[PDB]
Amino acid sequence: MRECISIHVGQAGVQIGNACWELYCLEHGIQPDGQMPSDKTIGGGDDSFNTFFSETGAGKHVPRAVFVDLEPTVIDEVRTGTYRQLFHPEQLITGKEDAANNYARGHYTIGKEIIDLVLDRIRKLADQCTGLQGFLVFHSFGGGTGSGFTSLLMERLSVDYGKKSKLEFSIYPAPQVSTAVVEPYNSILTTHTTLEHSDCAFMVDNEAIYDICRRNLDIERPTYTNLNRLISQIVSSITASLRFDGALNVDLTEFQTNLVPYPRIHFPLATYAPVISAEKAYHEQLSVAEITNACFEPANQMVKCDPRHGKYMACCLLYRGDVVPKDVNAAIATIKTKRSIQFVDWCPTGFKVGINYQPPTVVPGGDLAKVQRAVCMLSNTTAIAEAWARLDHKFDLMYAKRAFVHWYVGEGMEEGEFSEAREDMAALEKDYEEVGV
Amino acid sequence: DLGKKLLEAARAGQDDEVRILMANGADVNATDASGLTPLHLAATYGHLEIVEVLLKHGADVNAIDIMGSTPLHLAALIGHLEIVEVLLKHGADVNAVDTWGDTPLHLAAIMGHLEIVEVLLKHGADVNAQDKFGKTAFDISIDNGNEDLAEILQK
Amino acid sequence: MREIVHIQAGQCGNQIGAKFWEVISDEHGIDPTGSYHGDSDLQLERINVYYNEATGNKYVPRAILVDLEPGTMDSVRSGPFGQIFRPDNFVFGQSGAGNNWAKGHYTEGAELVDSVLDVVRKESESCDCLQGFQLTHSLGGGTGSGMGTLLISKIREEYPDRIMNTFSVMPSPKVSDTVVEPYNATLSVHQLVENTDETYCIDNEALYDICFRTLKLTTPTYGDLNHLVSATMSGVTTCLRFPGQLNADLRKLAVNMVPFPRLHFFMPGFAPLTSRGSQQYRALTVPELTQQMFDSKNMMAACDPRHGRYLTVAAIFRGRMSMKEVDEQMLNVQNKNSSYFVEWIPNNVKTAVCDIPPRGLKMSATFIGNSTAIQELFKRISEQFTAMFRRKAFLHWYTGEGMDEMEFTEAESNMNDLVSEYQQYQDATAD
Ligand SMILES: Nc1nc2c(ncn2[C@@H]2O[C@H](COP(=O)(O)OP(=O)(O)OP(=O)(O)O)[C@@H](O)[C@H]2O)c(=O)[nH]1
Ligand SMILES: Nc1nc2c(ncn2[C@@H]2O[C@H](COP(=O)(O)OP(=O)(O)O)[C@@H](O)[C@H]2O)c(=O)[nH]1
Ligand SMILES: [Ca+2]
Ligand SMILES: [Mg+2]
Repeated sequence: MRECISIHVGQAGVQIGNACWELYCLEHGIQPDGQMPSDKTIGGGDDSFNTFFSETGAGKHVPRAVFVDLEPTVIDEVRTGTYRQLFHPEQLITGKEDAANNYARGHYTIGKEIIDLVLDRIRKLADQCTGLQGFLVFHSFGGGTGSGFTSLLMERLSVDYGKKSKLEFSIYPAPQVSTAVVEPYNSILTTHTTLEHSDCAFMVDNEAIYDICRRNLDIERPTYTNLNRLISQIVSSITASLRFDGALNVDLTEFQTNLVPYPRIHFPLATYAPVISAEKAYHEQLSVAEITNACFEPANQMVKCDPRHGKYMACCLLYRGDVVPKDVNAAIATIKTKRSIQFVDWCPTGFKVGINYQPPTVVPGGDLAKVQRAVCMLSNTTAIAEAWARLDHKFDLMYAKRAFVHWYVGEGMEEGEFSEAREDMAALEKDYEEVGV
Repeated sequence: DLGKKLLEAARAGQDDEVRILMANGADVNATDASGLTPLHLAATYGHLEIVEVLLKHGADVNAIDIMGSTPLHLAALIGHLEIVEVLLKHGADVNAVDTWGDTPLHLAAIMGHLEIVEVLLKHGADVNAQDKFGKTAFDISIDNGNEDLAEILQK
Repeated sequence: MREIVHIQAGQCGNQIGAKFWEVISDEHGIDPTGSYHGDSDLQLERINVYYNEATGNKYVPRAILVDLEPGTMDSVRSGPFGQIFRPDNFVFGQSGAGNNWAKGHYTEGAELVDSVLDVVRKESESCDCLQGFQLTHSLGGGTGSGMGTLLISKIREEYPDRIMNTFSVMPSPKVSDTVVEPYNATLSVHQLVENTDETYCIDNEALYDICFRTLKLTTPTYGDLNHLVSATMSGVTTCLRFPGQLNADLRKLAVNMVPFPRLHFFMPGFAPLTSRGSQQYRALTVPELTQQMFDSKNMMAACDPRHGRYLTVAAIFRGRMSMKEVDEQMLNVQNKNSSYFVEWIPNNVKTAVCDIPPRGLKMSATFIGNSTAIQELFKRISEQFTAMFRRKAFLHWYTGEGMDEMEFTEAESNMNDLVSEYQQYQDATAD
């Protein structure tokens, strides 16, 4: 048992972290006040769920989570929500003035007024761990705090926890729910400064989740509530191997071994199936071969890109529910022959399979229907470079005219950092081009 | 010298001082450093009575300063409708051109004196007159988007 | 980002400023005495932005009233919400500025500005998280223009990290045919480009033409014009006075609206247009509000937006309407009018929907645009300024108060550079 500390930065990271911990408690059978009746040992244990929850003397299970934001509006909802008694109150840290969608405010000026307080609170959770293995960092790309403060936090965590792993859950900006025009700037800036401090980053394209909510869930105008309930359902499938017994991705190091062949191209693509509306409670239960074929449809991916236009470097299939292992092998053998799926020449064209025999849990009030079996595919494909290309183009259109740049240099930031960050993004695109022969 | 005193009395609107100075031989057509006559300053500062008194005592209604401004230029610019009509009644060149190519119609149109624009049009204001930059009174209304002025220039 | 300190200078500033408090208090359910009479909880969640909580549930506007003319002082108390203002926040001199920018900025107003800063510091320290300052004034006068810009420079040098926002009214011969107003406006624009983060241009030329030609009012009065101003000031501040996520504070609005520091002059627009006699004006549809919002007849600045390009645009919809339908129409007008938006600022149109419509209306649309077409407004003042300045007309009114005549050439040169800068990005392409 190796503990994992989750860090939620900004409104996107806090609200998504709020939905994830609500789902974690339902999966593990943890009451909103922290009591777990099926927990045999009281006051401390060594089970798999202890990696995400610590235990107090009175049987209370407290998440190993930190919530940080430069303004208190969003975190105050966690302090008064259904799970208000679940988190350590000192793990809910808020400032008074936010970063105003400015990377420089979150990283240089406003962000430095609270960075040391966050590290001391993280150190308090880290001292309660017998074997800390790393951190899960939730944040957005376009927000000032989600981009500026996160890159500042990742730099400091590499100093105090150099050997520990660092995994991101990043929110890729989408124009349908974008709140700022300078989000392409903040996305390229925080990617350049965090690229060397993050071992594995799972991008969540808000546009991809937005379309899935409209198509598969029949939601006319999706909101953050609908997006976060589907995002948390995918984050739960990714982190299920850390919270339950299993054989695939049992620790944060194995994520890099199975998904990150080279440290710069550490952006896996996630795919979830099936996404069935709760209005169709009597739907036809899909087979293992059906949900496995759905993992290669571009309409089910968390990032808008075409994997048929790229080559695979790794591929992990995480199953949950009534899934017989022989049906997985048959479904994979058909896919290796039927679909034109191309691996790179230097990787063993195989599939890592991990099965959790408990069906996925649905949140009461959610938009998802109960399913007997689901699958989350984690794959490192070069086709995800299309996502970087769309961001870099929007960056290049504004930076050529130097639009909005004065907001960044006015908050203590050299203008040359824009070109340094942009050049690093150009090098990242070539890394994908040099692999996809 | 009574020329400098007549200039100041015309600018300040001292009617009695103007009449006394002229009776003592003050030069009605005296000029300052820029060539402004007492009629220029009276027409600029809206002293209608002094304008009429000067015109009855040999004031040149078409005098120009260094920049070629007549009293009608300044009266149309500042917007003194009563003085504009009095000047035109005493032979003011309605189409006088200054060093910037501006006619009194130009200045009246730029400053939005629509009543003075009408009065100048009734006295032969050339709507085809171009300034130093080729603009006419009509061009100024179209460029500034002043529909009220553009209607007046069409009659 | 919470409290906002409101300041109103001059006759026009107090005129539109008092009408501003009369309109938003009605929206928040605050009577002239200061008690909350609203029947919706949404009216008090963001009430601390413009009001201070006093005694027995009494809300007092965080407003400062300044004018060199003591006459307009008693004119505010004679109004509806006259007594709701704090008596300590009345800073009034002895004699009016006489439409002289030099008197308000260098002599008369320079004496009273120290008394105003004390009232600002008193209100500023009484704030938990101060956003910035908003100012209402005219540019054609002497107090609101001369002393207003002086008060801005003195405030920005003590609170530099705060946002400076102004509601500046532009002179027009159709409203006030005083020929020194181009002087006062040009000298003020030179100050606003350097010391303000956001400036809403409220053109009296546009207000008159809307009342005369659109509203069919033969003789428009200042009350008819200020009716359009208060309706606009209520719309542009909706996202600040109600819970929301799009441009919820002065800084996040500026970061989304101001791509270049000098180009921070906004072209506001409102729909539908009312004439103080709405009678039974039916609620327009979302496509009608979207089309009428980008109409040249609905802009509060005498500019044709079809003559320039939108750098950034913020749209505020108020009332009960379909969120999905608003997204369709906004994405529709951006394709029909595709050539009127710069292509090197992606997603430069942000939309916010507020559930509470203004008084007397069920469907309203407020338009905040950073358009290069605003150069037509500055060109109009520059031509009137040049016509006067070339003849040196009435120049001694200003040089007799300490002004150097080179300040006129600097204000003229700085404003011409502003026009050429708008034309620079109106013709720039993404190659
Ligand atoms: N999926 C999802 N995305 C969100 C959510 N909240 C914000 N976002 C996205 O995050 C981006 C803006 O970042 P924010 O998190 O809101 O800003 P911030 O991190 O709080 O930083 P500040 O600028 O200081 O407010 C936008 O593009 C939103 O689409 C959320 O609850 N769910
Ligand atoms: N829209 C509007 N404009 C005004 C009002 N009062 C004055 N103005 C304009 O402001 C200019 C005069 O400035 P004013 O505020 O009266 O002088 P100040 O006291 O020195 O600031 C004129 O061009 C008027 O058109 C008003 O109540 N509403
Ligand atoms: Ca235990
Ligand atoms: Mg935030």
